[PDB]
Amino acid sequence: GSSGSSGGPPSRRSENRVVVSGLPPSGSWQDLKDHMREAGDVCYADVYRDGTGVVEFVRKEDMTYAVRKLDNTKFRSHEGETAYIRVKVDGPRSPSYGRSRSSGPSSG
Repeated sequence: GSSGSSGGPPSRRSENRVVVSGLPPSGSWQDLKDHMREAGDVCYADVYRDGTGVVEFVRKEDMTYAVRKLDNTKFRSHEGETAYIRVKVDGPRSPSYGRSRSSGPSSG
């Protein structure tokens, strides 16, 4: 247990939700989801008016794959506008660790 904080978003008990960034001002969920399909099948789609979005792949397989192949690619909206978007597995970013006290024994 590397500590944790809750009390806001419902995100819990899940494990197939990725975050989308770099979305165009005309890009809509309806379209965004059409781009995540490449991975497999979409279960949930939603975009915000901040160039960001979120997709939930019914099969974790499609998720891990999307973040590999469908990550940092040029996404095109139904309007014909293109824009590079980034995809990643929702959750804690960057690895965690610590010690508090310097560790340096004699022998190895």
